[PDB]
Amino acid sequence: DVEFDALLGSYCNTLSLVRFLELGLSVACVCTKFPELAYMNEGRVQFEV
Amino acid sequence: DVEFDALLGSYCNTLSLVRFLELGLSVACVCTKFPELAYMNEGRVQFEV
Repeated sequence: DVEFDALLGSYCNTLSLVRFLELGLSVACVCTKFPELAYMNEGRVQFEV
Repeated sequence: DVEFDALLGSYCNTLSLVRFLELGLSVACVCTKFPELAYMNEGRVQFEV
């Protein structure tokens, strides 16, 4: 008697790595970085109109 | 501790300089200027028909 079992393939998934500036939405942003943001209580943005 | 910063990604548009001779309406005028109008009493314009 000859009998056996088998694995006939193992299939996986790859996560799509999405960057934000690669999107078409990024016109509504001005993506500038605070190196310090955790240290801030009140922030105001002042500009001349 | 009050930190003063300035962006480098975005700049304002404060003034919107509109000139009257940029408009389409400036056909309907004859824009000739005096540098002396306040010194003038009744000025007159003639027509011969």
